[PDB]
Amino acid sequence: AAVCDICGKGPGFGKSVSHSHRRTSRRWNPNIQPVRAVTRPGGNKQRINACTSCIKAGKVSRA
Amino acid sequence: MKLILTAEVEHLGAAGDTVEVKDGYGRNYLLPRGLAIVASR
RNA sequence: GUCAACCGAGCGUUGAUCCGAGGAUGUCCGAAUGGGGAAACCCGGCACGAGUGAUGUCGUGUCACCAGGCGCUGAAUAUAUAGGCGUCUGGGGGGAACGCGGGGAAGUGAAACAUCUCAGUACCCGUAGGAAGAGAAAACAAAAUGUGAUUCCGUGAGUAGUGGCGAGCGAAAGCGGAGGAUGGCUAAACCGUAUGCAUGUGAUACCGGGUAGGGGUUGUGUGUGCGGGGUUGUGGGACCUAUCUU
RNA sequence: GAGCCCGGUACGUGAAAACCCGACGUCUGUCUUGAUGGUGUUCCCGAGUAGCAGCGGGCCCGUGGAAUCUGCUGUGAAUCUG
RNA sequence: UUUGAAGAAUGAGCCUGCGAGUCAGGGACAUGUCGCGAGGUUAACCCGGGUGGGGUAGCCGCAGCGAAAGCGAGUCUGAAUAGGGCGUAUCCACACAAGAGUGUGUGGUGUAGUGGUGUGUUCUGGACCCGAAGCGGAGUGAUCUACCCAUGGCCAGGGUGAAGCGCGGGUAAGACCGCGUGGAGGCCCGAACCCACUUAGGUUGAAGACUGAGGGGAUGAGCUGUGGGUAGGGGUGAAAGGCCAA
RNA sequence: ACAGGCGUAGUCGAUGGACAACGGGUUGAUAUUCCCGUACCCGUGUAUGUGCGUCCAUGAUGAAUCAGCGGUACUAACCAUCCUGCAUGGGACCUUCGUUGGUAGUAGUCAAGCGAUGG
RNA sequence: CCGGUGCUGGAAGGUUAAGAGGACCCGUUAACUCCCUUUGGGGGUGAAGCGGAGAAUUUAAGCCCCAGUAAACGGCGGUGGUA
RNA sequence: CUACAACUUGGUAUUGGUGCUCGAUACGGUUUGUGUAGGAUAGGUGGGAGACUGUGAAGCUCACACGCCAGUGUGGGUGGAGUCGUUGUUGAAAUACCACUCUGAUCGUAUUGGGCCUCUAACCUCGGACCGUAUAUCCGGUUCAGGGACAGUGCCUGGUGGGU
RNA sequence: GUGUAAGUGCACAAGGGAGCUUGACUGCGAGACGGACAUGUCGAGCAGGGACGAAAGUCGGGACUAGUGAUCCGGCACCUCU
Repeated sequence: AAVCDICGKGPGFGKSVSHSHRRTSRRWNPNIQPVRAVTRPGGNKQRINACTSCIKAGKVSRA
Repeated sequence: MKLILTAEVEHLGAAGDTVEVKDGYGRNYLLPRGLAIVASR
């Protein structure tokens, strides 16, 4: 959900600021997607968690 | 993404045609079945 | 040994008791790890020994899990992989303070209180090392023909600032010191080589030229590895191309 | 209530063994198939990165005209007249 | 503590011990004292077995006015020598002006700060000492009690007499009616058992919730044993703000 | 995010299931435990005797060949319906399936006894 | 009793976020144009680029809006005369 | 009062294909241009004295459009040797040719969004069957059957919100 | 009667009428009143440039005393500031 199985990208932590400037803790999660990758041209498909940046970088081989 | 065609694909072009495609199309249809490969050299 | 004596037995000049270093033994529990368990107590497998007329019994080794190498096999299923089997090397837990990276209060102050403060504190999580972290300019500086990695100490300074411009918070440049290693190695362009995957005018093609062969140092690509070569700011380096040559 | 009584003190001395610091060696790596200062051009100089946008963190700086640094999400360059 | 308490406002059984304005910081202000004096002084650090020596970076005085550029014994405002504001240590003498309060000049006189340390206040620190109800973080508890889950146990004795079935009457057949059998039920009376309605006692109790007389339920939505589960803004609750180790 | 939450295979967990002993005596203190008398339950070894089986043999059996004939129906055909052709239904050819004379209860499998981690 | 507040159903309109959009304007300056003086500053215009603020336009639910609903929460009257 | 949980709206990423259906501008463009001086609904500036023609012009009949039905255009048919000019009008010429276009309905090339019907390959399935597996209602894989670019999830955003 | 409460004033008018006008100014301000402080109040006179008046002169809003809101933060205009 929050950790990429490829690059180790993890959630950041910050504050949520209201108009009255009340600061409350919140999280910034990565865009983690479940992708069936093809590690080898043999064709084995395994369900892995990859961020959308990893998909963009072609790092997850969804063949 | 930029790529050329390996086989005949309808509404796209002939073999070797350099066509511009959306990343979803190239990643999920063309490349996995070998109807195209990326453009390097 | 002592409380802590009272005996009873004995050792010591052939060197005791005693002090230092190195070894041996080291029940059971405990990360606890053969399996189980209410910690310190229950029940085993295998191998080799002991014992018995034989079963019973005893002794010594070894038998957790996970991670990473190596080797064998390769499901559905075809390529194969997941998995399985064997074998090696690690890990696990503890510890007062100090370190680094994350998460993160409230009492309190603001004479109320929400922004703010308390405070990145208390506490928690993950990790070390004898220290850690940082570190070799994509830096400062201000026209000085200036400094020259990082860290720490004193000033600058409770200043410039910042703030329901409230309560409060609060630098850096510069300068003086500690210590000095103004330290090293890479990636790329190019060469050579090896290999995986594609093919191949499959010949006039790739060695540095001149001569003569030959149809592959592959012929062409591309990927990867390995070895060279290249570590730079006035830019540097490959590619060239002269000159000089320990 | 001790310098001259005792343990000591100033001052000297002492290690079989183990360990720790040095030093000199075997040992290992490495340069010598080498070096210099010169001339005009193509190629290379770290990419999902820098930059930009949205939402945050932290800097004297409480979002402010807000630079430098940084997290997540989108978009996304150039190799030195960069 | 009070306007006021000998006390009928507060506190103190007694003795002996113990128990409340302290420390840090080149902090801030004032005032003693010492050194130096238009200067005073070092910080970090370095070297001395010390309390000693060095160390000029800084800091405070030495010129002010103005938002600032800036000017400077002046400066700001202003069109203004035209007045005011701030500044030129202070005093003295001499003039010239004015009697709207005194001023403007010329000579003399010459200006005092700073660093230790004592004391009194003060800032930031728990800040003279003692004293809450409560608020946060991390843990510990369902051996009491609330509910649930699994598996066992217990409920003397006596009554009442449902459905069903049978026989007989009755009918075309039934409905129905008697007599039997039967043994139902959050049924009845009542011990064990579980409760807790009244009263008396107890009330520095035998007992931090009991005792004696009576009282309710007592085959069920019963009681009880053993083992287990739910955890704090959470649980559980036939619901009382009940219970979650007096 | 981490810390951790669940949970499969397993493995624990009685308050339950299975499982063979009774009466008498004795000590200052234990007794279905010791002793006496009489039992029952698991194992182990030795000896003896019946009486099965492998080797031996006998039974029990049954599988497969060729070849002899009828119905599916490679496909061409006939009948009939439907719209030259058409699809359907039906008889049969080839292969194939099915019956039976030789074969091959001979090679084959089984017949002591244990028996599941499975039903 | 559906007026109020809920709830259910429906959008024909009004309003409305982010995101898309980037007119217009502003800063900077290549270039010019005026000076005004002499040992180069002082005025205007100003392309492109890079920036800064950014408008018209488009856009959902919600709300407003239209109905229903009371074993929904709720509500269920006064004054004068007359045999 | 101020926040937040939870729920919900849209955008965007994950996220793709083909077709229909709408809207903007670009390009080859048709097209629309009624003072009056008049052969007369002059768009001006142009190169602007001769052009179209037979890749069949004047004169007529049809279709459509608008229609200020003034009449113009295109398309076809008919006919077969013309309209035209500084023609004289005028800021402004010819509607004789050529070189972008301005007030406007259109087309074919682009781009760009909006909506719709679909498709499968992303993604999803607590649907089936196999395998890991001796034991497995775990999990993973393979495969079939379905959904399907929706959903879920990340980032941004508006609502409801004593639930805290 | 004096715009408006009440009071102190005003017939010398401050009450009624007419003509011109913008002093409902700019730079200031000796001296004072009142006051915890912050506020508040009066003010002659000087300069500039004006109004009215022949002139002397008067005019820094209104017979007087109410008609008001500190600081912070932000907006607008101008400046030979940065």
